Amino acid sequence: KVLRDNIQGITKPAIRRLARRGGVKRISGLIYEETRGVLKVFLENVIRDAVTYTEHAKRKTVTAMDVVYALKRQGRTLYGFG
Amino acid sequence: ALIRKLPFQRLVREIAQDFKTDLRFQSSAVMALQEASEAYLVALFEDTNLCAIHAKRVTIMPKDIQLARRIRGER
Amino acid sequence: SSIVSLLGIKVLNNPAKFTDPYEFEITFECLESLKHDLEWKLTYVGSSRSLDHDQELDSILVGPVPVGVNKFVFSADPPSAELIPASELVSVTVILLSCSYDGREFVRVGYYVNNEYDEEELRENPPAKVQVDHIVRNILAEKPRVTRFNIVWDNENEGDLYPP
Ligand SMILES: [Zn+2]
Repeated sequence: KVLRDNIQGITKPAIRRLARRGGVKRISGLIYEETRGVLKVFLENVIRDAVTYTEHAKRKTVTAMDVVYALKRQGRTLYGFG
Repeated sequence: ALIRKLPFQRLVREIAQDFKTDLRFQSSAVMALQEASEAYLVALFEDTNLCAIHAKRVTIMPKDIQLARRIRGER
Repeated sequence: SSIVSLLGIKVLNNPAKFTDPYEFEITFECLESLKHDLEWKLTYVGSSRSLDHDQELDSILVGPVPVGVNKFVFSADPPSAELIPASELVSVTVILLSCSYDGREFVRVGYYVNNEYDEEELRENPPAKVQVDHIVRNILAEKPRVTRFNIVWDNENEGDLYPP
């Protein structure tokens, strides 16, 4: 609705590069907004946890260690049962 | 690498603001989040493309991305 | 480090009619005696737009868990077509086979499922009123997407300092 709501962290060319890197060949024009929405949820979840760890450590500065641990919550996805 | 850093850093800052005012990220922390975001989206697009292929389509759609978010684990 | 691990899943009857039950054989390993229950759930995604349209098809609750290699089969009833948005019914979706221990999810397996009419005429001109009896489903069994979560297994042996 307002400017702040529409602040983005990945550009449309970047979305296309990431898509090509993932093997995509053709895209709906609606994919840019979809991808941005999914990225914002991912970042909200990770940053929420990262901030929790930073606060418990009596810090105001978020460290890579906080981010690395928060990134484990998504689990590890692979093909097959190895 | 695939994501440019400054606009990404601003998004991270705005998001972090909604959780706690006056809280910076170390440059290495922002970098870690950027690298992870790239890896997340590339993997999501891999699953997205698979979904489309299985649907007998060559063009990915928003439904393919949402289904990929379910096929990888959701939550 | 996981006390229970999935070893494999066989999708037994595929392709199939939309109304056919889902047959799976699941094999897993349990490394040691566990206090609590495991629960395997099978869930059909009725709509990509919302979890509101998920249909849980089956569940098997096991406890205590026998040590060693374990096997079981689902023959799960199919989802209800009446509960799926008609516009999303004859299209690709996902099914999800998950497992929890003491209520903590530790593995999820997702498969794509395409749904397609079995007649050229219908595929070319799909009717507004869906014809369930003519839908064929095809699970992409050769590409399970397996996600593992590192959980706490024994509340007496280990403590999460940030529990939910
Ligand atoms: Zn007929």
